[PDB]
Amino acid sequence: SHGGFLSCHLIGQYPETYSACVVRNPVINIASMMGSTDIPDWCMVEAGFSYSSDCLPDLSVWAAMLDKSPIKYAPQVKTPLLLMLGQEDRRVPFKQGMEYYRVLKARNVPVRLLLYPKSTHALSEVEVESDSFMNAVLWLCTHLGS
Amino acid sequence: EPEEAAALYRGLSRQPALSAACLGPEVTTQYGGRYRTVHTEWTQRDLERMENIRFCRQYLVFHDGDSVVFAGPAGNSVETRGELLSRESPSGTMKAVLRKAEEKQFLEVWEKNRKLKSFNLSALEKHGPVYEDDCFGCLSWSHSETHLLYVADKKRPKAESFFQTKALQAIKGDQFLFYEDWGENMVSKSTPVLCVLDIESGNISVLEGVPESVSPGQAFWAPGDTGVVFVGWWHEPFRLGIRFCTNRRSALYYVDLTGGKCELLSDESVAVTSPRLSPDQCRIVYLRFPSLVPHQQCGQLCLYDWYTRVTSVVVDIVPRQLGEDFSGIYCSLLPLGCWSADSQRVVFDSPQRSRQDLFAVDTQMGSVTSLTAGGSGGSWKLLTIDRDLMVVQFSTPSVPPSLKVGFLPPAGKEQAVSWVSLEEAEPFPDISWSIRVLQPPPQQEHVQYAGLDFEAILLQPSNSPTQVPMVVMPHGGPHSSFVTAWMLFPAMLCKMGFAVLLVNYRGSTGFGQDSILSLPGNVGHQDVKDVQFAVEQVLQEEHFDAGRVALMGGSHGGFLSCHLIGQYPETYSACVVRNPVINIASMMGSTDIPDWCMVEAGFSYSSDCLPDLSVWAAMLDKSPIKYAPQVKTPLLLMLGQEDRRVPFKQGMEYYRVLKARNVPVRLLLYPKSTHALSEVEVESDSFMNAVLWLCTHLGS
Amino acid sequence: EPEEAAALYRGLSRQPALSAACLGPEVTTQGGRYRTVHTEWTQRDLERMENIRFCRQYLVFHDGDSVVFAGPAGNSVETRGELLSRESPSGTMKAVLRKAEEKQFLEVWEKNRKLKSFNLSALEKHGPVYEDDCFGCLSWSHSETHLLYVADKKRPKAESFFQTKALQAIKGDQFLFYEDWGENMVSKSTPVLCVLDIESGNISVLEGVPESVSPGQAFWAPGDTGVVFVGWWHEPFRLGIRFCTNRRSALYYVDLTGGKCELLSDESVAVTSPRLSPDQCRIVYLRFPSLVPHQQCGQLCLYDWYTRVTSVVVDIVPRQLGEDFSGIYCSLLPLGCWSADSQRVVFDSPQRSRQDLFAVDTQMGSVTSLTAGGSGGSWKLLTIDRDLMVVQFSTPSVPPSLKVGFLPPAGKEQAVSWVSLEEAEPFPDISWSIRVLQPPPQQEHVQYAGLDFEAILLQPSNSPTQVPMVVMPHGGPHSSFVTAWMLFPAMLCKMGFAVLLVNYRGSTGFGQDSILSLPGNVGHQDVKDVQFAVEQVLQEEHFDAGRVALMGGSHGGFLSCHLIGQYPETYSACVVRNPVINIASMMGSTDIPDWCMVEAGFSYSSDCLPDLSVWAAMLDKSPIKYAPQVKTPLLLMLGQEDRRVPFKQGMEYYRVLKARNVPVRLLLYPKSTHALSEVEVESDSFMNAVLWLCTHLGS
Amino acid sequence: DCFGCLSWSHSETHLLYVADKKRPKAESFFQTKAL
Amino acid sequence: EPEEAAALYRGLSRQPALSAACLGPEVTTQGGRYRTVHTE
Repeated sequence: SHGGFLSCHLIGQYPETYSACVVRNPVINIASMMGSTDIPDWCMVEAGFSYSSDCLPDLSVWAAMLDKSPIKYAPQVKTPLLLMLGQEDRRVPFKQGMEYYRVLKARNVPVRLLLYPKSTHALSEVEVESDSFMNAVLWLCTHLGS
Repeated sequence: EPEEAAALYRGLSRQPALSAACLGPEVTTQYGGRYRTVHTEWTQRDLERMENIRFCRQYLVFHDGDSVVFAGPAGNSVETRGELLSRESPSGTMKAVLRKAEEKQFLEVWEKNRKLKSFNLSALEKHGPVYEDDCFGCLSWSHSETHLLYVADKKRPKAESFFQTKALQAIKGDQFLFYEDWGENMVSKSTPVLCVLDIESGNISVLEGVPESVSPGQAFWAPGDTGVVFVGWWHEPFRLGIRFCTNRRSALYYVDLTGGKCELLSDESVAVTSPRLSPDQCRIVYLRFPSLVPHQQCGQLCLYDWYTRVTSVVVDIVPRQLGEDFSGIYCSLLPLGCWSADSQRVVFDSPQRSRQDLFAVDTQMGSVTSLTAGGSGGSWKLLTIDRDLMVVQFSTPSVPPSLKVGFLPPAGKEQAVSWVSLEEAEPFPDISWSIRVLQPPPQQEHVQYAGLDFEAILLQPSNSPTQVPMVVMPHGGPHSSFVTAWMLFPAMLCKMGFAVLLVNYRGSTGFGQDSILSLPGNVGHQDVKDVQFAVEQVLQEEHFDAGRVALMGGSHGGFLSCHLIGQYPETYSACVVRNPVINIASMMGSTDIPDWCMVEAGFSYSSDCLPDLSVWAAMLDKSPIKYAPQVKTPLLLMLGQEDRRVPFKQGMEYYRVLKARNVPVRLLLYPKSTHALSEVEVESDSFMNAVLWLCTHLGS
Repeated sequence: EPEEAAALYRGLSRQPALSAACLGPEVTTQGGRYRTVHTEWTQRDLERMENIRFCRQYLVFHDGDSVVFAGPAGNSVETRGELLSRESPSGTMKAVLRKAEEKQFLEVWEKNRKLKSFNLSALEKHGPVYEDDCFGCLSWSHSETHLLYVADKKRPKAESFFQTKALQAIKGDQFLFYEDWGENMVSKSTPVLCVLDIESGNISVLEGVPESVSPGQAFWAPGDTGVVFVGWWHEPFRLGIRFCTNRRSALYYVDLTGGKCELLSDESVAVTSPRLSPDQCRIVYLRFPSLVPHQQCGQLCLYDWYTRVTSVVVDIVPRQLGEDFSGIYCSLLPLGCWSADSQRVVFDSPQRSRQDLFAVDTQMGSVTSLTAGGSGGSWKLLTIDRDLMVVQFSTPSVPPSLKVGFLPPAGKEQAVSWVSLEEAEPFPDISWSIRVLQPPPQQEHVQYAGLDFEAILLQPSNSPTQVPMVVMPHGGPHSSFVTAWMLFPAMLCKMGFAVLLVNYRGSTGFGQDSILSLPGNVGHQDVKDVQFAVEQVLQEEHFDAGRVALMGGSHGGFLSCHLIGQYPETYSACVVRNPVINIASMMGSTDIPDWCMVEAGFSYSSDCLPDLSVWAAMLDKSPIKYAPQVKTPLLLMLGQEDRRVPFKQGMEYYRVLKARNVPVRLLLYPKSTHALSEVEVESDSFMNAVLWLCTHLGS
Repeated sequence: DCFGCLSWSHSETHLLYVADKKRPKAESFFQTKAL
Repeated sequence: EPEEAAALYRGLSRQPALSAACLGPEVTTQGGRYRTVHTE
């Protein structure tokens, strides 16, 4: 999630350092995630603005949010990526990872997407947790080695 | 009273609606004279179990040459259940029905009074579920009546988990992969394929030769049963919604049964649709759209000669108005039977201003003749034509749909057509409807296109009392129109004492190509002023209370209503919207048609698009959430969870803003509903809630 | 090979069967006239393993006295959910009842739309609606403003003693015993008559029915002043009415306002099927004078509504009346039987081994046969309305067909012209014949002398000296084999077998004297009759006497057990379904205990107690006595959920045979009744039987 | 964890917990009644 | 009254019934020893 956030920055700004990446429910666009989320005050505080009940869009606020999003460095990514998302997520919508996947796919870079029809932010089910861990292990073993 | 309105809604909802009609084989008698049978399918709403029921009816037509001597019923209505597809043989002896009865799908062949064959498609394990939608689904008979052709979902490899236990060829870890679907109302419809079934031996074959980057649909057998001609839709780099959009890349392909590469029968740079074969199996006619910017526009009628392999244009784009009765082709789908007996004329229908008429075009020399001109109005619709016998339906705002048959006269006398009724409908004599033409003032006139005007439809009670409340509603689209057809809700509102206004602003279909290309770029400040001008002009007529005006909308109508109540707070006293668009900027990321917002905002859409700060500024300027603080009108909201076109978070943001502003609002949320809100229970609930909301704030 | 047999069965089971037919309203043109015929068909579908029902419609052009043209007017439309259906007398509206947990809805249709729909479950006025033929009905009022039907009576709510309630049901009566009517009538204890008002939707249950009777087959009285119904006595006990006509019944008439009912017939006998005249002045019904046999000759009784006089039209035929009539053996009259003149009644009944159509004049009391002559065949009257008759025809070589005709005036009814509507493709490799057999004087009955019987023989037409034969006697024991279309005898004749159908003494269609002969001495007379028939058939030098098998069911299984017990070396194989093995043990557990007493020769009474002589006679009649001498292969097929004949009889027979080390194969179907009518179990049983016969005899 | 609890009284005669609030019953306009 | 009988039956049925019992392994301490009994 938020670590995935950091991950989406790390391959964006330092393309040649890392050889693989695995993220779960990342944050891609802060500006879009503001409207469809259960904690809108997380966006303002992290971006540097003060949250209030009466809040309306502003061009400066939108510019600040779009400056810090990891989707800005998307065209420079060249690392293989594995995405894992769940539909029934209220903390972070699954459309952020979908937008990142679309942008990367349009650039012809390897990427693998997994989508769980009934899963929350935690992905805390015995079947899905084991499946995701096995997929991550196989991906890391394949792209790096034994 | 709520009980009075519930009884009124129950009475108006029992009118059946016609779905399809077909003509049977011709039978001659020993004494003399011939007759035919017409099979019609109707649908109705039943509130006792809250379901849509479908039934079939038969009619009998006695004709002597080129005139209809007699017409009557031939039985009772028979209710059917669980029938997906049906197609009668070209000769008429056999009928193929695809039905569902966990659930499984069966393909059945009927001849006379017995069922010859039945095939279980699930057990044979050759493909997936069969497509039954209009855009892809089809069921075609071979010219020898020995094979069947349909479209089915492609089969996916089996999958399993890493920890599955086996008793002592499925790939492991791939059971949660992502497969893209086509969008709204097309869930889990990733990739279709063409399947051919042999009636004699019951063998299913999946054709090979379709390009790997296209999806096939609307396939039909080539002349001589040598191959299959289909329409391929491009699905790379990713798919876009096709529910109400005709601007998706397409091409015409012809493939062989043996295999090999597929040929191209049309240009691949534009969109084509609806290929129809001539009864003499020598020519093909189809619809071609020259641009991909708008989601609805004028089309062209293209002709392809099979043996000569030369393509020509029959009907071309109409800029403003060609003649006094024709304005262009705005129908995406041609009727299943359109060719005449001579195989030289094509019969179709398309809106013309606020009407809908039937047109016939000569293929040898492009000339369009209107079959139904003059009169007060009405909306005709063609259902089928076979051996110069046309079956049509007719309705107005005052009468429910009817049924009629007629004979197409020879060339040069097509204006004189005699219609014989088959099933009349009882009219409502207390509803009056009229058409008013409106000219925009010079200040709000487009620079590129000048002289354009629009119009509206006014529904008022005949029993005139000095104070009549009004309800104003603009259409969705934004490339769509109101024709003078039968609409349930405007009829119900006019029976409670209201007067209804239906505005067709600039940008609607049926007025020419120049009206289509005017709304792109400038959305949110041109049509709003047009609607306001219409409302202001109508109020000059007496017996209209200016203090009681309500507003109704949906989707793009919700967009217009949000803009109207944000810009003119004091005019309207109540507003009802369904699934509105509130923030264009946020809707860009989460939607199945991302090109719509870009095109409407004035920016060209391209793949691999990147956000730009200039683009976001323009999008936020046209959104109706900008005028949210200065809103003081009671509002009713209606939303659905399972909506792929317009997410339900937009209405929630608007609701939160208005709630923080301490403004009386009401929110109704349907846990399982798409953009249509078409389920009987939810539709009745929403209509009843809207009626009870409008009566309280305005009056009885 | 099993594949060939499966393919042949799949081919033969593709023939649809006709269920009902009705005539629509008359339409005139500017000056020919025509009308429509609506027919209901049913068929077996092995892919879904279900019986499918569909509707078809035909079109008839007539000049008034003759049929000019007739042809189809559409395609076949499959329906699902309809239980009852009835068209208005004028033909405008139609009333349907359908099920869709599941609930029942009553729908009223007009033209191309559904006028009304009522949810009978929600009103909570009665229970489920009766859809059977015994009690079920659906009648329109003459004014076409009310509807009448029969529904289960409502029971008080029940509750347990330990029930928790949030901070009018009796506690402890949720497990009481309610007596049902018997086989195929589970949870059908007591019905009531319900009237529905279409205009307002009210439902009212009539009052005035006697508390000791069950009403059924009700129809509106002339003038819509009341309801005329048939009451069945259900005290002290309830006896099964399935395939039984010897049940006490009476005709009653009750007003709508609510009052004491009246009697329109004698209460000491059985009556059935009241039918009202088109001019609403006369009623005809079937009367059975005795309650000893379960099937017998009836008589036609006429009642005049205004003069209140009862008379007899058709009387009981002892042996034979004329040469074409032998009495009335049909329990149910057709829904439309009266002619336009309201002076003649048309019905169908079996005569010897063939079924024919008869017209009877109400005044003169003379019976005329419309379909006399010819080689054979079975006719069945589906409907008559305004002198237009829709009938069905079939033989052992052809599947059922459909025909229409006009009833000619009085005195010229022999010349009837039939116009075909839907022909059926014949099978030209099947030959069928009728052979008349006279019993020898040694086994001739004492009271009745000169009685003979006859059999039906099916053989391949193409003659190739070694042809296996299969013998099957009918059930009943008061039932008959007619020359109609039967699926299994046709299947057997296509595999090289020759089938013999035996109608022994005691079967219907031969007179009242033949029926009364079998009571009192069942077990030795019919066995000897069947054996004599088999020997006489085998006398000809065309069949192989070494290879003879047999089939049976219910009473046929009883006869087959007796035959293999008494003549062990004659037959090489045997297939039996739901047999009767021990009458004495059957007495305790059965829904028709009077059958055992009547067949054994003792009068049945409600106050019945065991006696040693009665049990000794019952054990003497039973075939279990001859079990130790059986040496033939045997196949048993039983249904666990059977009320008519418990499967413990077949189990005891199986155990006795198993202890003796004789080959035997047993199949038990857990959820099937006495009929074994489900598609899956029926196909499985037929395939098992044909494979067993092929294995133990040959190809 | 945030809302849920189960508490014993000191006298050990009463129990305290937290439960969802009850909402009024609702129905549709076209509902048939057992009259 | 039915209520009194129902209450008395509810009171009398509260008594449990012993289905099974078994003995566990022996444990010694630094110097008594003990063991456990598991009852169903």
